[PDB]
Amino acid sequence: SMLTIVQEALTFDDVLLLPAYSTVLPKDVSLKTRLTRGIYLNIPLVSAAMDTVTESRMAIAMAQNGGIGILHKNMDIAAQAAEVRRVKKFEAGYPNSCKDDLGRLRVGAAVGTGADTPSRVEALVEAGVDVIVVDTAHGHSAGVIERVRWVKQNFPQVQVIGGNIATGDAALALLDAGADAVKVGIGPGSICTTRIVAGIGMPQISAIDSVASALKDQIPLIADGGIRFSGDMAKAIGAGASTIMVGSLLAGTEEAPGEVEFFQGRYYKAYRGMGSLGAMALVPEGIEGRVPYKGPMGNIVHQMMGGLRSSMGYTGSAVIEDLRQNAKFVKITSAG
Amino acid sequence: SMLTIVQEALTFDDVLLLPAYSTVLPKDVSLKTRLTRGIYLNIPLVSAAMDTVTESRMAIAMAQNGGIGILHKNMDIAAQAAEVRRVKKFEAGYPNSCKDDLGRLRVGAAVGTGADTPSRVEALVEAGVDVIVVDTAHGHSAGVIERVRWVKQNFPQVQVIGGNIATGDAALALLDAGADAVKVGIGPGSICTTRIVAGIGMPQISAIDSVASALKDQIPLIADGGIRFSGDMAKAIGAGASTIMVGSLLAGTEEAPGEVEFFQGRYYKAYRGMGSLGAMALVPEGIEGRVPYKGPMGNIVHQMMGGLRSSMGYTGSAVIEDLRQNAKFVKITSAG
Amino acid sequence: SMLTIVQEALTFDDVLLLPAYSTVLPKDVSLKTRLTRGIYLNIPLVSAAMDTVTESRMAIAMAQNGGIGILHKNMDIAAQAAEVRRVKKFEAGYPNSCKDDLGRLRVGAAVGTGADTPSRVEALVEAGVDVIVVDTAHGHSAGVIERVRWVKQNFPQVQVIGGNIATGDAALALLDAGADAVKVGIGPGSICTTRIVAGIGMPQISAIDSVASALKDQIPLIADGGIRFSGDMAKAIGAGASTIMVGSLLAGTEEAPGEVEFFQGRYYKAYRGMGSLGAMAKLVPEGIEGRVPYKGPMGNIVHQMMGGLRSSMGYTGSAVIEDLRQNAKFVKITSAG
Amino acid sequence: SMLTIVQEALTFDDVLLLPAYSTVLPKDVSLKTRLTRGIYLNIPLVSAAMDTVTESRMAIAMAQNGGIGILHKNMDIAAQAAEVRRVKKFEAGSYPNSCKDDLGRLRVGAAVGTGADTPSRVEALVEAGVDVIVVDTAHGHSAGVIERVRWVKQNFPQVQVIGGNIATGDAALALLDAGADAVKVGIGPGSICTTRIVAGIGMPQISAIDSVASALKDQIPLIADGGIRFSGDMAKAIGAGASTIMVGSLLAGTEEAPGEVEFFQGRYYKAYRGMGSLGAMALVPEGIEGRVPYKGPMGNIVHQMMGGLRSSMGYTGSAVIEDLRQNAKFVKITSAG
Amino acid sequence: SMLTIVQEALTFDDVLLLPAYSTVLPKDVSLKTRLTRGIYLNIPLVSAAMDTVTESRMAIAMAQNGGIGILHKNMDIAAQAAEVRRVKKFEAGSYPNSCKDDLGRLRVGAAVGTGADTPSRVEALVEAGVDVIVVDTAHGHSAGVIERVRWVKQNFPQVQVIGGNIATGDAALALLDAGADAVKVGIGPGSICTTRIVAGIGMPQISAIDSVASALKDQIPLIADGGIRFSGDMAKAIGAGASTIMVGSLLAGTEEAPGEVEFFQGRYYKAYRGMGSLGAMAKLVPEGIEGRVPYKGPMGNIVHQMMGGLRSSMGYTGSAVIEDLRQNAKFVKITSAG
Ligand SMILES: C[C@H](Nc1ccc2ncc(CO)cc2c1)C(=O)Nc1ccc(Cl)c(N(C)C)c1
Ligand SMILES: C[C@H](Nc1ccc2ncc(CO)cc2c1)C(=O)Nc1ccc(Cl)c(N(C)C)c1
Ligand SMILES: C[C@H](Nc1ccc2ncc(CO)cc2c1)C(=O)Nc1ccc(Cl)c(N(C)C)c1
Ligand SMILES: C[C@H](Nc1ccc2ncc(CO)cc2c1)C(=O)Nc1ccc(Cl)c(N(C)C)c1
Ligand SMILES: C[C@H](Nc1ccc2ncc(CO)cc2c1)C(=O)Nc1ccc(Cl)c(N(C)C)c1
Ligand SMILES: O=c1[nH]cnc2c1ncn2[C@@H]1O[C@H](COP(=O)(O)O)[C@@H](O)[C@H]1O
Ligand SMILES: O=c1[nH]cnc2c1ncn2[C@@H]1O[C@H](COP(=O)(O)O)[C@@H](O)[C@H]1O
Ligand SMILES: O=c1[nH]cnc2c1ncn2[C@@H]1O[C@H](COP(=O)(O)O)[C@@H](O)[C@H]1O
Ligand SMILES: O=c1[nH]cnc2c1ncn2[C@@H]1O[C@H](COP(=O)(O)O)[C@@H](O)[C@H]1O
Ligand SMILES: O=c1[nH]cnc2c1ncn2[C@@H]1O[C@H](COP(=O)(O)O)[C@@H](O)[C@H]1O
Repeated sequence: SMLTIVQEALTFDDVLLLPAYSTVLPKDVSLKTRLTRGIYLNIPLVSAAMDTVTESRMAIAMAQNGGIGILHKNMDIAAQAAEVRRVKKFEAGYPNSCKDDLGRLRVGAAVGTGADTPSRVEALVEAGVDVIVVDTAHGHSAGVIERVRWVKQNFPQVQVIGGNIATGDAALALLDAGADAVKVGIGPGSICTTRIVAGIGMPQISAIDSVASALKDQIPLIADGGIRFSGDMAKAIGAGASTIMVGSLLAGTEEAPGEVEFFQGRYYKAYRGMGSLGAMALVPEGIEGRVPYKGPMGNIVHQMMGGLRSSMGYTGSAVIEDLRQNAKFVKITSAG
Repeated sequence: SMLTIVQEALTFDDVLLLPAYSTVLPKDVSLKTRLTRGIYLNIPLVSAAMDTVTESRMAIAMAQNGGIGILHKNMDIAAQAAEVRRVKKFEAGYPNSCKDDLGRLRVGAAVGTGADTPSRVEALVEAGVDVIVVDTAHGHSAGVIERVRWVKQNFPQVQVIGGNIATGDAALALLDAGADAVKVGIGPGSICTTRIVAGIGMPQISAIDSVASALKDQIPLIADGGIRFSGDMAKAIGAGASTIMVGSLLAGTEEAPGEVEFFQGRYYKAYRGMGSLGAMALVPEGIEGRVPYKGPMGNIVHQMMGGLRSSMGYTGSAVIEDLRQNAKFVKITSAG
Repeated sequence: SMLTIVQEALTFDDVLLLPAYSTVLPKDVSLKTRLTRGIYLNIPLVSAAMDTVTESRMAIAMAQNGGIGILHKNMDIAAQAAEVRRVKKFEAGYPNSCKDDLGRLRVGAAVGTGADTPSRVEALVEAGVDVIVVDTAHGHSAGVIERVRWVKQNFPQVQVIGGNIATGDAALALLDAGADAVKVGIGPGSICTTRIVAGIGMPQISAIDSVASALKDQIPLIADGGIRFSGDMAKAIGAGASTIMVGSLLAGTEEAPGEVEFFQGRYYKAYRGMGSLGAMAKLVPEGIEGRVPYKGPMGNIVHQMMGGLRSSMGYTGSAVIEDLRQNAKFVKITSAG
Repeated sequence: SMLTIVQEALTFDDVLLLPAYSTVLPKDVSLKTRLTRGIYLNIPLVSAAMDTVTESRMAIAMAQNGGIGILHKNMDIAAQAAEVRRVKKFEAGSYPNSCKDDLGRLRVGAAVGTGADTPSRVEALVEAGVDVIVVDTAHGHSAGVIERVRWVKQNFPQVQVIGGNIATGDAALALLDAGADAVKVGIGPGSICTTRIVAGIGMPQISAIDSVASALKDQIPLIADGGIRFSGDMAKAIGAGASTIMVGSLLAGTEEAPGEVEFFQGRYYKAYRGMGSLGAMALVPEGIEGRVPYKGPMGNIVHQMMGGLRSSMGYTGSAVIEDLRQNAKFVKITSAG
Repeated sequence: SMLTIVQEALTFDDVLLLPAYSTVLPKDVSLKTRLTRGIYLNIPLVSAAMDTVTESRMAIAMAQNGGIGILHKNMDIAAQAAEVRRVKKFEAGSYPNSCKDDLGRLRVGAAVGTGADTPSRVEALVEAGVDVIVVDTAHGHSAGVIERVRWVKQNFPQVQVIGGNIATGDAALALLDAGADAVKVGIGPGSICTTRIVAGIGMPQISAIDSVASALKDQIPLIADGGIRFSGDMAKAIGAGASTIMVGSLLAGTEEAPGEVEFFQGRYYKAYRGMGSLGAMAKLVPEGIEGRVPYKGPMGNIVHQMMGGLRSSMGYTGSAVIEDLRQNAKFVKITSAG
């Protein structure tokens, strides 16, 4: 009677996209989309700001495949600015490359809300960073809203992203602060334990829908966490996402940080949450594990974009915006 | 909210047929039905157009038991036309046999939308094929709609089927194109990975219902994919299907293509999706595996038809059309 | 849309009974109920008409504990009438015993719709059977409806049950035929494969509710099949059942037919569906053949199952079976609950 | 010490045959061998005398492929003699490797016990044209078996006689002395066998064959009965001293084997049970009752087994069965190997 | 090398009995044997002195089938003597194979320790009419057991005495010189036993029986105590040199065994625990586990299945009497593959 149930929230496995009239072949579809209101990517993939996913090596390949990588903040201001420079000064000895006005590969960097943030932001913009990601566990906070407002007023020459959020109210708050894009994701990550530890969360399909409906395409959103297959990406874009941030899928690849480990005859790479005991050294909100060796990241990216191309062919979507505006879904049961 | 949820789509496991007043015994029911608006079968079974399910041997046996087999297109025009001739020229040394006006066993053949289709269609009709199946992964496309219209206009002496579809709008499109029957099924196949790779699909009970409700019995529909038991067949017919296409159930049988393999003391036969890496040599949308040796196909067909007879006895359906028009269902939970 | 979905049907695991104001202790509740409009039992338990559950030995113990056993029809007319006689002529060398007007232990017998049915029915009534169970897989048939009408017209001195059913329309049909009780159950049995083979069924809580709502307490119903625990029995009675038929729970007990088998150090007894390949030896099987572990004397299982139903009546404030039947309140639970 | 350990007995998995100098290709080897001192087979395979393995159908297919079937005794004298006649009167509607008698009729064997109906059974089988009488019990080193084989040889010298089951050299000499034309070796190795657990009796098959063969000194052949899972076991058995191999498990589940195909959980199976199981007897049971997967025509399985044996003879440099029997060299392997 | 490896010790699963020439059918064999030098049983079966196996009910049933029951010591002197009286005063309201004394009363045995209450316990049990006193500890080759056995024989010559538990020939000779009428063999083979893990002490049962039997030279019989899972183990034990077999696990879970039936996860069970478990003791570290065995129903069924299997074994070896199997059995050693 007094319990407030806002809605029955839906995840990726709760829905399926419906096929519609199509005259487009998967090989002919355009994967071009917008990361912010000022930055466009050639593929809707964004590599996760994590110490086991993105560093300079991963950020180069992402951009080289038409996407973008967000360097993690679990490194000192000097280390992060040095990683930005490595991506910006990289020269090929890739026609679908994601580059700036000066023909340099695009890169992003993650920042907190704390005391070293003004020095961190200044050093990253100076190093030539394209986008600043003001990212915490709870983006619907004065700390994130006001830190986003600070970066837009003091550094208008750089694009700013606010995260993480899962409601329409949070999106309007960050829109008013001057965010160029919002990062959507509260509890969906594969290594995430936020739901068990805090009982806080919002299944990703309803999270994207809530944010996208409030924004009214004024700024794009990044669907962050919980992508296991190429089908999830199509559902995310269909629900309202402009891009998709992945961690698990890019972890274990050659380009990801960490050396290959030989455990029980097989090859693995470490994969851990940024809120895990190992990543922090608050009660932990993430796990530490090992993912199998996937080889060059290019293979995984091609296989994922291949699946999204087929989905766009099934929905009759020639461009990303066609899938975003015309997608029709069906709700499925546990049997389906 | 901006998210468009058309309906809560239902699969076979989501529903159960209700028993109704009955004066008919299972051994007395008529399994006679229509494959197309010109072809009638003695049983509602159709063998899948797959390189591990239907070739000349399987088509003969399907036709001998009162069903029909669709010859696969993973062979050259000359091989496919020779397979049509093998079934049409077959002479028994079977009172329920499915035969044409000339007393020859009935056969069907699958065609694509590619460049070799006019030469393939012409050679199959010349070889005496009863039905042409214009089938792709996405039948709600200009490619399938216009090819179905081409076959009907250029070869009116042959029956044409369009597939695969899962919506009422797709059915009306193929109906207006001149299809004699529609093939329903987007994502329910046992070897299918369309749902994981593309995030596209429609649970089979809701797919059949949507198609059947739009058609208004103007042309029949084949419920294609996802049949595991004889109960699924009864649910499919009750939902609106006239015939049922099966791959998994007929794979592993003596008549199915492929030699028996002796693995770990047991006997198996290969079973693979037509969108698998092995079948194509687009990102794969099917798996490759082994099914246990089932022996002569006749046994499996009799067990399946036996179960459908019991269901018609429970519903008080003397004829297939009684189950199609009078069936009443209940929705069941994950506990049921 | 043209698809006809009558309702979202519920099973035992879909619901939970709510506790209500209570002044009654579980040890003080009355388990007395009615099998038919003429037969009353001291406990709501009925043993299944199965060749691995009820024969003379099981019907005696069920009647001794307050219940009733239904003898199976997978035996000739002479064998079945002899089994009726064994129960009726049994003398103790049990205060809650279910007995007739002549002080003899009560017994039931299953009959089909086939050609031997008039000879079978006549021989069972002559042997002193209390209730005739006209039992097939599909009781909403002319075969069952007309046979129940034949038994009532030709043998009014005996009580008649019709089954199996799962809808209100089927219940009204058997009520108009003169059935004294209806047996509810289409697809909930533990050994049943009707749902996989025919795609036919009705989850038991919705089946009981549909039948009970149509009947309006004119004749009782036997909730037949799908009982795994004592909680299911309380849910069944709360949904509208007057009695409960069990097979799996009484299988494996000392009293059940079959000799104990020593497999891999443990002790088991056979348990099979009446539509299995082995039980039938035409129709495709609709039941499985298996082994249940040895449970020892049936008395232990009956006491545990009646103990659980007593606690439930204590939780609902139900002093008598009719209090649970008329006052029970439920909540629907998800797959998480 | 008082404990008498005769030897460390070896099974199939304890040994491996060594490859030796070879000039023979597997396709060129001769699989011809002797079943008895008077009967020769074209392949060293025998189908077990079991109610789920050999009846007339299996015996015809066995004979057609160059082997022989031993019809089971779990049927009356009239039915068993009718099964012998069915094999002897069989005419092809082509099998060049067919095992046939002097009159060009397919060869067949029949199992007999030591019971009271044995003289009537033996007389009726010889009259029906049986080629070999198998006096087979669980314990062939008994007065019952020894004297019955001696009775068959003295009263019916026109027929070949086999004695079994045995596992020692002393048992072989006893049966050789009574006039057996061949001995059957196997105490405890059967796949469905529980003799080892129930009686604590047994002898691993490689040591059982070796013990029997060493005592006989090729005077009469021996049949390696039980425990064959793969084509490699057959080569090890022949190398150890066997002239033929009896199989039950491998031929069970085939089209030709007795029993109808059963559809359990989507798959196809056939029954397979020990002759000392509760079901086969209706002594404490010494065998289990189970289901084997449907293998289709027996011909496929036989070709796979004879193919594997051909490769083995190619590896050993064995042109004829007798070359493998006399020249095979083995190595003992550990639990790691 | 300085490490002393006495032998490669063998268990039940390491050996198989060989079939030999036979003229006697399993239904015709004699299962009669001797428990002590003065007591004979009609079947070679003894129920274990455990609080979840043998109380008066199990002992009555054991004797009625021709065996004997050893009453446990995890009860006061008055209760144990009352259990002896219950078996001795039992009268049938038919069991032709019953194991009875000179006065036609069902035979019974009782377990005693080496503790301070032992003289009062022994005196009260003999007074109650006990047939055999079992001086049983975890280690029978101790001054405590040897001297207590010697005390019982000297002070109560009218009663039979058993000494246990032992696993060597030296131990057997020590108890033989003490005046034991029979020895109980079993160090570490118990199903609920953890002696091997806790102390690293043990001797596989086939070699334990062989070592004891070879030293004794049939002067006194031995009871194969512990590690019997099937009827085949019993035949191997007798063939190795045992006159009787003590079983705990096989008789636990039966109707006659102490404890009420428990309904866990739809099934019926009875408790079964080691006498050296935490629960049985309530300052030695535990040497046994506490568990549940499935409900087996009347003990008669289990006993008939075991004696049936042993009958077949004697019919395979050509053993008309127990002594034929004991003296003529031939074995083969098998590998992990066999
Ligand atoms: C330890 C935990 N770790 C992380 C780390 C990275 C994360 N990244 C994303 C998400 C979204 O599920 C959660 C995350 C939690 C974490 O930051 N908790 C956490 C919980 C509640 C609040 Cl209000 C805050 N504010 C930002 C101070 C932080
Ligand atoms: C590789 C995959 N393979 C298959 C093959 C056979 C199938 N057969 C049936 C179904 C039913 O979902 C799917 C199938 C997918 C496939 O064809 N994908 C696919 C995906 C989207 C589009 Cl728009 C198209 N159009 C026909 C060009 C094809
Ligand atoms: C083979 C099966 N076997 C059984 C046997 C006993 C049963 N007893 C109860 C139930 C309740 O689901 C089903 C049963 C099925 C069975 O009777 N099928 C069956 C199916 C449909 C109809 Cl219309 C009929 N009519 C009565 C002739 C019979
Ligand atoms: C019940 C058992 N069943 C079988 C049946 C077939 C067998 N066939 C082969 C083997 C060899 O392991 C054992 C078998 C046991 C069986 O015959 N026991 C059995 C045990 C010992 C003896 Cl002395 C005898 N004599 C012949 C009377 C019989
Ligand atoms: C706790 C343990 N419990 C038991 C109880 C009964 C047993 N019964 C048999 C066996 C055979 O290993 C071991 C047993 C251990 C036990 O008594 N240990 C134990 C260990 C070493 C010694 Cl020298 C002694 N002496 C008698 C004082 C006792
Ligand atoms: O420890 C953590 N707790 C919760 N979420 C985390 C943690 N570390 C990273 N994340 C989020 O999870 C995403 C990775 O999601 P995934 O692709 O499902 O592995 C990241 O991009 C973050 O938004
Ligand atoms: O690779 C594939 N991907 C998806 N669906 C497939 C593929 N190959 C065949 N199918 C469909 O799956 C059906 C077989 O369904 P099944 O009876 O559930 O095995 C075929 O008749 C096709 O409609
Ligand atoms: O083979 C069969 N198929 C379907 N239902 C069966 C079969 N045999 C018995 N039944 C039903 O299942 C009940 C037993 O239900 P249980 O208590 O869940 O084991 C019986 O009382 C019958 O109503
Ligand atoms: O119940 C039984 N107990 C023990 N051995 C058996 C039984 N029935 C048959 N056998 C033997 O086991 C053989 C079959 O061995 P398999 O090829 O390993 O299955 C038969 O030829 C018999 O010698
Ligand atoms: O806790 C214990 N530790 C070790 N052995 C025990 C314990 N309790 C009883 N035993 C022995 O184990 C035997 C039971 O053996 P079982 O038949 O294999 O269960 C008893 O007769 C004792 O000799």
